[PDB]
Amino acid sequence: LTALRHRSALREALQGRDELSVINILRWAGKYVADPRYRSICVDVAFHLIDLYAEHVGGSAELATQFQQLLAKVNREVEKAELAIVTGGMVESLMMSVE
Amino acid sequence: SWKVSKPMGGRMSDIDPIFSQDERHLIITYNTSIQVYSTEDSLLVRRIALPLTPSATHIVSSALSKSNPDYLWVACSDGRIWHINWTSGEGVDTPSTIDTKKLLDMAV
Amino acid sequence: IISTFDIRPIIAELQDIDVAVGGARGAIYVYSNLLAHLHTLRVGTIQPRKYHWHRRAVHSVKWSGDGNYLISGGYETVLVLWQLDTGRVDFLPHLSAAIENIVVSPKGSAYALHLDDNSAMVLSTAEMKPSMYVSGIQSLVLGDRPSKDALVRRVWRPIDEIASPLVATISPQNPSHMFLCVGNGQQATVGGGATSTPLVQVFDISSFQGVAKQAIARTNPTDVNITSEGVPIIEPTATKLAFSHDGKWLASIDEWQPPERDTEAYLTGSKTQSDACKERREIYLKFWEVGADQSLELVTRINDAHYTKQTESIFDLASDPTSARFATIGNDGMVRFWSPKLRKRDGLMATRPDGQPLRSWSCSRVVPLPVHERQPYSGAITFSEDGSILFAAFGPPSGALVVAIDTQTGTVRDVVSGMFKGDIRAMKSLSSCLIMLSDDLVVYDIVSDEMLASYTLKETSEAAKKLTQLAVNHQSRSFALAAPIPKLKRGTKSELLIFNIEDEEPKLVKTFSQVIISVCAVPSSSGFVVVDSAAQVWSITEG
Amino acid sequence: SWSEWQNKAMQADELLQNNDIQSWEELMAEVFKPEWEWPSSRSDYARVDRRWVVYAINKVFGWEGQNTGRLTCRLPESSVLIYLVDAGHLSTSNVKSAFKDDVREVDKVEELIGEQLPIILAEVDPTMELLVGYLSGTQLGSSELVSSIKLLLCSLGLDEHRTRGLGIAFSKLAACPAAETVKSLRRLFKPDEVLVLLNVLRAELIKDGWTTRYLDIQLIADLMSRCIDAVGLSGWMANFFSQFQAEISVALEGVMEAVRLKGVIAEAANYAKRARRALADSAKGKAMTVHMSAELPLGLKTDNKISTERVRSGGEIVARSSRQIGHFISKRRGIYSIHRISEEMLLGAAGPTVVQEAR
Amino acid sequence: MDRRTAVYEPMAGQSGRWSKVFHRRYHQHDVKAMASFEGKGMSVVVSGGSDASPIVLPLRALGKEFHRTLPHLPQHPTVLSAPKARYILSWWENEIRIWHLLNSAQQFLPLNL
Amino acid sequence: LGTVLNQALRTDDSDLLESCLQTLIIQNTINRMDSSLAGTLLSKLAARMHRRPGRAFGLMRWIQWTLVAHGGALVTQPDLINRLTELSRVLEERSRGLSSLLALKGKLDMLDAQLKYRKALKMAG
Amino acid sequence: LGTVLNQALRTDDSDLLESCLQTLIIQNTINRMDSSLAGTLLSKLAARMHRRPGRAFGLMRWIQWTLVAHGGALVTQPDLINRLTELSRVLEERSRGLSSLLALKGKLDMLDAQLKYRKALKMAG
Amino acid sequence: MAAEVVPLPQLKLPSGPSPITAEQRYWRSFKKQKSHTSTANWPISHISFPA
RNA sequence: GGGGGGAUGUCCGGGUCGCCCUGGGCACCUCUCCCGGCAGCCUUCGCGGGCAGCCGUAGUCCCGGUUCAUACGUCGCCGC
Repeated sequence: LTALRHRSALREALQGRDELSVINILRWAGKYVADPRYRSICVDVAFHLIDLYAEHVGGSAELATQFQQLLAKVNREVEKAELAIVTGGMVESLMMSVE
Repeated sequence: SWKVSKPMGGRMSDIDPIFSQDERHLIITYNTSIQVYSTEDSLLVRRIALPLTPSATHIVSSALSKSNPDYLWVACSDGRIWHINWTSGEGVDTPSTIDTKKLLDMAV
Repeated sequence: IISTFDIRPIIAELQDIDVAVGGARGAIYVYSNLLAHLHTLRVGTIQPRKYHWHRRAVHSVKWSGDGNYLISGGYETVLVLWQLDTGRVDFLPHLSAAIENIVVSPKGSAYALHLDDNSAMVLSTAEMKPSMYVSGIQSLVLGDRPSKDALVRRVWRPIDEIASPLVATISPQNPSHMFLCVGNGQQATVGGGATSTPLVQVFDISSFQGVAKQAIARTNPTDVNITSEGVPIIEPTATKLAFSHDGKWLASIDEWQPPERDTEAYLTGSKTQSDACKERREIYLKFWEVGADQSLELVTRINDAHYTKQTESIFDLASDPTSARFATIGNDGMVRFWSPKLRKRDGLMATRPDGQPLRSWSCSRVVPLPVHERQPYSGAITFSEDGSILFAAFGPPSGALVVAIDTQTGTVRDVVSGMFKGDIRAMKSLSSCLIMLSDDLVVYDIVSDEMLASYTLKETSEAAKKLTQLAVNHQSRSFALAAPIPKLKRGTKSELLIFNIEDEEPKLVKTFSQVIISVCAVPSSSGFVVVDSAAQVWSITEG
Repeated sequence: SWSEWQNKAMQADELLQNNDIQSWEELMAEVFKPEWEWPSSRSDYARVDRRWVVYAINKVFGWEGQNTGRLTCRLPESSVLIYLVDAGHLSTSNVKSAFKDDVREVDKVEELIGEQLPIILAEVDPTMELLVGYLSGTQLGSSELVSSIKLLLCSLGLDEHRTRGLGIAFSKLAACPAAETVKSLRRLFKPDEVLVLLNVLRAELIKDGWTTRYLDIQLIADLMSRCIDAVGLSGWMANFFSQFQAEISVALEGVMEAVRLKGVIAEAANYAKRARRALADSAKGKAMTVHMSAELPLGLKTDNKISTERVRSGGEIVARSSRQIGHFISKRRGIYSIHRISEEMLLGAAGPTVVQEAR
Repeated sequence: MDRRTAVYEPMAGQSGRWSKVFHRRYHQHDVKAMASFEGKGMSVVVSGGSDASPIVLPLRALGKEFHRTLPHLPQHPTVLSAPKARYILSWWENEIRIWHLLNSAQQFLPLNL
Repeated sequence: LGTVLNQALRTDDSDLLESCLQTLIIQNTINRMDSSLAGTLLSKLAARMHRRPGRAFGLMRWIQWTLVAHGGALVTQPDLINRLTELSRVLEERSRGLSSLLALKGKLDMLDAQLKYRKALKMAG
Repeated sequence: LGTVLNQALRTDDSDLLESCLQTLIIQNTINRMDSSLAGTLLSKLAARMHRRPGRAFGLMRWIQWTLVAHGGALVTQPDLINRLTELSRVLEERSRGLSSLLALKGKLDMLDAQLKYRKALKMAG
Repeated sequence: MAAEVVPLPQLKLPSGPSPITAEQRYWRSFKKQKSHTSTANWPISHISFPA
């Protein structure tokens, strides 16, 4: 995915999918949006997927859950991303009283 | 007190880099230089510099003299034509003007 | 539209000719029998055979000797061979760059390629290895003949342009060698719109032959040079590269951002495509060991050097001239000193399989900088010539200020301000003075704390403003800057000014027929070398 | 220029010993380019040479040699002084260049100047409009900034100039980095004055209204952070902090659901704008796929105009052919559609009337 | 089967030696059959593929004149209607399909169609 | 409260809008609302948005469900984009402090929690 | 679980630390913990922090209360700053996506909520 | 100079500040486990081998 | 996109009451030049300059509704 973003073709890789295949790519993006080692590539393929397959979310319902279940982790990823910078200032506190 | 050396190196121009007779030397025409390489070892055996001077003038074309080898017809943008000989440098100081508005190509 | 063409004679009488016109749409037309079709009011119908493989304009097409093979070469970096008796092709796919010119020897055995990255190779046929190789300086060139594929209104029309100064160092402990940044080809470098130079080549200064080549960023000479849409792919550019004091260590930075036509789908509110690219900037900082075969080896690669809520760009880096330590200043506001140590996790050192211990560079010191914002900043740094003290110019518009920091300890020894009229361009440090250049140039001593030399430069375009730069000798106390005489185009004139440290009279002024791209200082002796866009190199010296 | 300026400086020393400050003011007027009439723009000040600047600073300010000197006003009432403050030359680097001789053995020079200068300006002018001019003009350090905030707080805790200067100092100290700000704030303040300052910043927050109900920022968060952990535990070691963190939590809840609806309203706005273009085009009769009903279409998508340019191989661009445009339009058309032709169409003037089945 | 039609001409010089002048994708599916004709001032070749549409190509002036895709729909209209009952009707292999329309269009001058 | 909201919107009331909105029924209202009234509604909430930024907990929910139900009404009602973008920068003023206020919460929360630790020690001491 | 945590910390256990930590009592543990053990504790949690970033809901609370209670222990125990800064950049890797993931939540939430609107229409249809 | 074809090099991702070191993989690479009980569950007093 | 007009349909005070208009709301067609792009022809080595310009939107006789992709050299097994 990083090579396919370095070459300008990630849209080309995603734009011709089918229903079960796009469910699979949503499933992988949902599973691995949590890790901060590749949250960037994961949110990039998530952006392109929402842009490229948002019209048949009513035509099929099993895809509709996977878009919603992508939210549920995103709604839970922001909280851990929120608390991490709460501690991020909390650890900044002791590193200034040490001097 | 300071001094500036002569230009060396250069850009390899888009004219076809020509072969010699008997396949042993390759004569490559840069801009403001034309130099001949020994092929088996990849080493320049001669570098015939060419003075250019009129802002954007370039070596337009170059070829061997098809009558007699070891002679190069070289032609620049403004109409100057050199009849130099590789394995020496006889002819750099003596170009010949052709009295032209602008030269676009040549063929011997 | 005719790009190139080669004719071949059907023979001491001339019975016929057979021409191959390589047309810039990517086609190769073969006209079979022209003289027998045009000797005879009326003419019989002619119909050129179409061979279409390339995508961009073919740069050269030639028949090979006995006329069985129609060989060709274009921008896709591949020497194709049309079999022309059967219907097959067979090809040498992975050169360095675009196939600019080809020829065949009088005997049919040797091919000869002029490669776009300043090179030439004599190949033996069916050996297909370069029996002879010659490479030059490979800088950015403003070519007189503009381009063979700029004729048909492509998506990005390739322009004869210079954007940025050449990233080039003269290496100590072998001053005749010069490390400098080159892309894959000249055309492939300037194509796409942005400079894309992920290669370092080493070039010999005594005898101007390009010694060797190596890759810094990621680079795929085995992949397709173009995307499916038609845009040339852009690689990470090596922005800053400075050399150690030992001659054995090397620090590089590469920057890369996706295209603004690529993003198209991350824009939510007031976010433009340029904003999306500048947010998805990727930047690596890489520490390399230099082996005496001029071999570059990685030891360290930091992904987030100057990091805040998003990634921040790195402005400059410089080596301490006494110890092995690289300072970097960036868009965050802090200045970071990196030093090498040995990998030792728990007393268990990890070694090379030969036995030598692995070293790794890491952040030695962190120095936050003071900021004074009155009512898009830049950076620059330079060590002293004696070490222990580092000058750091921080560069908001007109208000911009220098800070001199001790290196033994993270305390600030000095801060001066009011010394810049515009945005900073760069800064060096002589024996006691700082030579800074912004829209104005100032030589300023710090031992007396006084502006020795001041200069207002003539107002010029933004390209020339980015194109000026200076370099200092450090052996004979003399600096020299480089400026083109006033958007950039082909025929321009430039002049450089070698000053001395003490006076205001430039000891040498020389205008040049082409605009100069790089100025560097040989460390072993006095003087400088200079690289000019009509890519020629020459040396200036005292005596 | 060195010898000419040295003679001019010698003339100024002669006039200093002769003690004619009027003609000295006029020579400095002709230098800086008595009446001494002002321009009404802080930026619109002419360029002047650094040697004249530092000589003027040496003339107006003073030093006390006892291992720690003290700037003093040899000329406390001077248009030269108010010009220096207005043009912003009163920096630590400038005063170091003015006092290169007497200082080189003194330590902590930046700290000493940044703690001494605003006290001097505050005793020069009790009305501190000169001080707000200082805060608005000069490049300031964090020491100078926290010192000026101290002077404003002692002044307050005809009634808007001080608050103007206080807000300018707040923005400037937010721009100033964390380390030096914390160090000089802990140095120059006391924890009770810090608590008063936190009450000022709480007043800024609650007056901006981050808690007081709806239907009935950067700089403040940064400054509260730097002050709180400049004091630290050795100062505080209550319900004060309980109610304070209650209000902070209310603010953060506001801003988080704010970024939520910011994203939502941004995507709906951009869809309504593309819809404006598409509705104008469907009214003209370009016959694209338009939504009609009052609920949103699921994918927030429209059909833009088909471009007049195509992409050929390998990378060139050509103008689209009307034939292919019609091919794509027949593609874009749906299953069932009512396409009424009129007599104006048969004459050749107007267009048709189209309603397609909403796919 | 690469939906691809190529045109071959003799090479000049040696006898009986052929080479590919030019190729192009005329059809949309695989080109299954073709037959040529040359008479009464008309030189054509017609190629039927799997897209039901026969394409004719000029032979002696190939590359000098455009080809032509004949209509794959039958020449007889094969659609009829009883306008009084508003019935439209069509037919193929063994079935006859009848649609009713139930309304005019002046009423519709989106969700009801 | 459908006709109530509908009256207040098309009559440019204030206090009737307060009476119906200052408090399920929220979704029922926005289901029974009409279209250009929802456009004026979003306009009025943008006014309340900038004027007093204290309790977001009701009005962001109201704007949310409005964009849900009659969002596509504004799509075919598309000359009034300014009513959306006059809010859309208003909420980008509302995000400012989240760049740094979160770091203040961390540095301040320990001062709370250290009191909490000496207060959880206090009953046992 | 004070002696339990204390054993696992000074013996460099793994599974005993799991047994006591993978689940009030959290505050009681950190009250009864000892000092250099808390330093090694923060080190081990930093390991868990980078290794699997799934459930923050327990371990951030643990690190929180540790910095509360024995934070000032690390202050007079100050040669081990690397144990704090090895986490302190680990959490600045943990903030990356909050620059843009929040904008993905908004663009995606309407696709949820539009389904929610057609699903709240569905019982009545 | 035909540059040889190269497959896609994998990513050297950053590791956290507790890598499984070489000795750790060694002492976990002491792989195959056999549990031989003693007679009547006697506690094993000593084990040894010559040099 | 702007500035302006010529002409299309409309309600609110309306007007002897009609051609319409002024004040408000307006959506379309036409002209006008500046904006962004393309091309041609002359002058210059180029940098640039000059000239009459087209495109910024829609559906065809047929039909560009095309043409276009990156090799060999050697395979397999096991170990560090």
